[PDB]
Amino acid sequence: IARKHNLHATFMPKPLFGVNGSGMHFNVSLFKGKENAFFDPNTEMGLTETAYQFTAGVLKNARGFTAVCNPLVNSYKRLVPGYEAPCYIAWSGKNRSPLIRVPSSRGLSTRIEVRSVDPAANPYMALAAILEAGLDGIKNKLKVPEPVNQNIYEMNREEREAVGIQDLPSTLYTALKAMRENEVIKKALGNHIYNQFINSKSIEWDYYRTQVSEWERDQYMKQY
Amino acid sequence: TFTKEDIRKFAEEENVRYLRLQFTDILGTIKNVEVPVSQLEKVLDNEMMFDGSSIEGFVRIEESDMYLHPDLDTWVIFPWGKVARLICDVYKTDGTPFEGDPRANLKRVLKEMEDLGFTDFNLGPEPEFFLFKLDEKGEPTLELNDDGGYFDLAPTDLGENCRRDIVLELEDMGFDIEASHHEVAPGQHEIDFKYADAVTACDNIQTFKLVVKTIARKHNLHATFMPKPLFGVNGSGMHFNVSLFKGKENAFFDPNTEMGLTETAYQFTAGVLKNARGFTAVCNPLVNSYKRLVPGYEAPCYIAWSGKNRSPLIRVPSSRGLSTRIEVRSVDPAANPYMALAAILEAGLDGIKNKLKVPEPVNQNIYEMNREEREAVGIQDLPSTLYTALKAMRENEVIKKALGNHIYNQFINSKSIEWDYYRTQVSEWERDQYMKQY
Amino acid sequence: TFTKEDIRKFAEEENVRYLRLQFTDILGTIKNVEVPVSQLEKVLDNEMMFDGSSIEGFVRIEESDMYLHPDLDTWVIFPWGKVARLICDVYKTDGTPFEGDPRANLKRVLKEMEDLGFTDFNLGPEPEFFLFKLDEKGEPTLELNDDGGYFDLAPTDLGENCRRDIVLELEDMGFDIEASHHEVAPGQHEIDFKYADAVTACDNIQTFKLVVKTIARKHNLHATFMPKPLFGVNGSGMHFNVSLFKGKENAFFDPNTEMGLTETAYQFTAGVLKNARGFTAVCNPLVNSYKRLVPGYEAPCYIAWSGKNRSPLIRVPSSRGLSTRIEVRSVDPAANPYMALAAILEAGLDGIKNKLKVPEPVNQNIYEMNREEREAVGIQDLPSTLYTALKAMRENEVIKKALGNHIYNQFINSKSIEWDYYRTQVSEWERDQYMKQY
Amino acid sequence: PINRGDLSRFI
Amino acid sequence: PINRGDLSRFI
Amino acid sequence: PINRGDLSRFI
Amino acid sequence: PINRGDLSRFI
Ligand SMILES: NC(=O)CC[C@H](N)C(=O)O
Ligand SMILES: NC(=O)CC[C@H](N)C(=O)O
Ligand SMILES: NC(=O)CC[C@H](N)C(=O)O
Ligand SMILES: [Mg+2]
Ligand SMILES: [Mg+2]
Ligand SMILES: [Mg+2]
Ligand SMILES: [Mg+2]
Ligand SMILES: [Mg+2]
Repeated sequence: IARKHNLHATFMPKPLFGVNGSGMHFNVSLFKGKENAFFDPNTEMGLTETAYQFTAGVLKNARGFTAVCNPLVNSYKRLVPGYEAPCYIAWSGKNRSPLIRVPSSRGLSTRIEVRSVDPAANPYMALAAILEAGLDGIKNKLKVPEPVNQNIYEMNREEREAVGIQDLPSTLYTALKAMRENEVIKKALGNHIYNQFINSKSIEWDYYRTQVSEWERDQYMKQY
Repeated sequence: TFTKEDIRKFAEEENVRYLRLQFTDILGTIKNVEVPVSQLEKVLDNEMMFDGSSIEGFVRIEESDMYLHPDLDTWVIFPWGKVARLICDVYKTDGTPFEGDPRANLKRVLKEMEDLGFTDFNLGPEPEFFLFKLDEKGEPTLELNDDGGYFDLAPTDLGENCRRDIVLELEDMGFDIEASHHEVAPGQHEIDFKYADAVTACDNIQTFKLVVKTIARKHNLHATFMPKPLFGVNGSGMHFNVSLFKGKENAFFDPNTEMGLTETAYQFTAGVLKNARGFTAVCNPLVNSYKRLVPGYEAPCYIAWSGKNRSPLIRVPSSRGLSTRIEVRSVDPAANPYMALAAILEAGLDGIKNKLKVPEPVNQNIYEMNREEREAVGIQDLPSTLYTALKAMRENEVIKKALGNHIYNQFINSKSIEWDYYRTQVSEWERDQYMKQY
Repeated sequence: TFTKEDIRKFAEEENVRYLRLQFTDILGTIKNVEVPVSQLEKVLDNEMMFDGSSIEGFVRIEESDMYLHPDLDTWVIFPWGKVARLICDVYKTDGTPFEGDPRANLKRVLKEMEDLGFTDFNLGPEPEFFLFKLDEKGEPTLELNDDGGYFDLAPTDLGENCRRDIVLELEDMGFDIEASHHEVAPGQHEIDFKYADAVTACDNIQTFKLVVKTIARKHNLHATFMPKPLFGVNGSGMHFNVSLFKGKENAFFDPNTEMGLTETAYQFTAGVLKNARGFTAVCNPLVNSYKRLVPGYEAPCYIAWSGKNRSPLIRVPSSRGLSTRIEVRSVDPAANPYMALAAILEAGLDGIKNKLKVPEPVNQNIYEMNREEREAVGIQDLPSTLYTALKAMRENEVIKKALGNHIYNQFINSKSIEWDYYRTQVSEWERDQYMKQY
Repeated sequence: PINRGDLSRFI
Repeated sequence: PINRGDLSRFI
Repeated sequence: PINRGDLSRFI
Repeated sequence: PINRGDLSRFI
């Protein structure tokens, strides 16, 4: 339809520098029979222990599936602070850029929002990875960490890590490095898909890393 | 008035396929949520959810979750399936209206006004706008659509007549247009509305801005409500003719006095004059706005009232009876209608309940007066910059009461950030004056 | 020192054929009267007549008749027959010096300082300037002459080296250059002078500006002392290192205290800090000047003193002995040297004779401080605009005493007119932000 | 002039 | 600024 | 202005 | 950044 209107539609995660990127936030919900498994009708917060285990599992393996959910080199240009994209592994109900957000809706519409996914990711693979991480958290009975609030904006990376907030990989190279060390993502993808994705992304990064960028020619070539 | 059944019938007969849930932020920008007509029921159940932090404008930090409650009386179908709109109030997750919504703030101000015995606050705006030509790439240029003057018949009958098409389309939509004319500056136009209640008047102002911007684009033109787009010509104002009513009767009308003004009207104008510096920032929210507030272009520059003057802050039209009103001329079309109307109403009520004494009206022998003599007489000057306007706003309690703490703080923060970004720019005027002389 | 016979001998041996009687107006512009050498005798008899209203700048009304009295100690011959110059004071027809001449005002201020026991007021300036490239038509462009950084060796040795040529030509003319270096911003340069007495220092500043502007033109460049020619890069300052002397001895030096600062120095800096808002308009006379006074570019933005800080208003260099001095960093190269020096000296003397107590110096834990906390501590902000700077100047008595009634009134009128012309312009920033959003 | 806005055609 | 994305008009 | 000629920079 | 002027090469 964009081509019909003499326009070009792009799902590139970060086509322009200095403006907001494009995300594909996933609101997911589990159901076991005409009933939301994340809804707690008695607790004031209204979240089942199953939901807490699911978000704990997603937070635990966030570095593992970052490469699948952010498969392009350009994707990690969106994962920079100041544009609402998540940059570290945390969950909250009210924050500027949490990795996991819990919307205020309850009842049959209670859900968990993973905000690291970009529109360039394969929906099937990203959904499989997220579901596998959630199930890994569920069947291990992991304890969800404390939600983050407004007093995290004034915190460097050292203090954030001291508290226990890990950072998402900043490049596709380091994202592949992290993915190669996670077993949950391999289980989610299957050996064939896992190996093919790793090979493809390694080749793509290898081709990208040898290019001389215009930023380098602007910064250098006169100063050196 | 409309009900749910009326809305369903209108959607069914008119084949409405698109719904626009329309609201506004603190900056006056027209925001909306688009919805397919299949969601109509969910729209009528006040169950549509959205961010809500967009109301904060460009100073929003964290995404919230807020509900949209439509007002069924604002239903209207655009003449361009079809597209319909509903103006919605913003509610928090606890079922109470959001304190940062200008429409809810104006409703609260009107509700607190109703405790003083007054029932209605009628507003008639006089919005002026500019029409510029578009280039090949579709960007606006600095060339005007015509070359007419005050009340000229410039866009005669054949070829664009954008003002006539705007008036006719507004009439087809169900608006009440009083008259339209060409303005003083070339390419400047004005369309006047019949008076309406405060909330309806502000909604009509927003819809008028949207319709004008759409129709100008239809005619390969660009419509702007910028207060002073061009140096050396007249700016655009949005003079507010306001009137108070306590029950089928104008509270400003005195049927016995020769002047025909009630003491209530004098108290109202005294209160507006007293707090004029307080609400100048709200009524003139842009940096460019204070480029309109310069002498020689009929924009008010000092705080005074008159019945016959070139540029008085408050003008009293010669009409009497049920149409007697007070005209505040400092408002510009870039101002948020709800916030400006709330500020003006609060200033008037502050004057009313304090029984303030209106100063003497100004007449022709004020044109030959410097600022020192003007201040010696008692005529204060309006703030000349957005920085000083914010400084004055921070010292006024009436504007804070009118806006509410949330809106007051957010507006101050937004305008301070805007001024801070503006002040660091090096203008072309500075490069022309300096860099060769220094 | 020179006498009439020395001037005649210099004219005869050097074949001087052109004389420039040089003076300055209240805006710091270098004015001159040209004369053939055959008029030399009439020059030495203090009989040359000229308008004199040119001292008023662009607010002059009526042509007057005033005499030029040259100062023979300022004689110097330009290296470009030959051209020589003499700096002249302006006298009225009654034989008394004109009260509107900044040089005479500075001399009067120094004379009244001498009654306090101090004999000399030494000044070392740090003027920074920008070099821009010229186009084919000979107009200045916005491209810089080089792309160096702080203390860089950018214009290495071959092809322009405009800074080196300026330094060498100044040395040939008889100046005392301490050092020169590349400044932080690309195309920005700084040349430092050895300290000299107040009048000689200001004359050297004027001559340096003239010589730089001539030599840059010689190299197909344009030299500008505009405070902030480019947005987003460092501006140009003219930091003043001042020191008081009462007889072959620095009055600021304490040989016993490990800090090495006399109580007189503390009183002087307290007085400068107290009246900083008063003389900001004189030290920053342009509209563009306050575009330099923005945080992040080392220009001072609030009133404080320190020995080690990023942007203190007053800095105390680590040097001691006879070279101990106080550095005022708010001055920009566009300021009139005589008027700015007189204002600074008057503020320092006001602090001295009132025995004011200097506030605590600021250190690293002020970077994380908002304006509210800064004001709670006691740190005032410098005026952010020329309008507010004039407002502050109108409320200070020390600046009026320093300038004299005539200069004070003329400067206020000129700057008010300049700001009035500036404020009515519609900037490109406003057209970018608005006209599509409104 | 007082009516500068009305005299814009000449200026 | 924390909300850099919302202030892109000024930068 | 009376001194129009001296204010030519601004006009 | 506090030292905005020194980082002008990157901005
Ligand atoms: N606030 C929003 O919904 C925008 C999100 C932002 N585009 C992102 O990349 O996540
Ligand atoms: N005379 C008029 O109606 C025009 C008013 C003028 N445009 C203003 O800014 O107020
Ligand atoms: N660090 C420096 O010497 C440069 C100072 C800076 N140019 C200013 O405007 O003060
Ligand atoms: Mg979302
Ligand atoms: Mg009008
Ligand atoms: Mg009117
Ligand atoms: Mg320097
Ligand atoms: Mg210095």
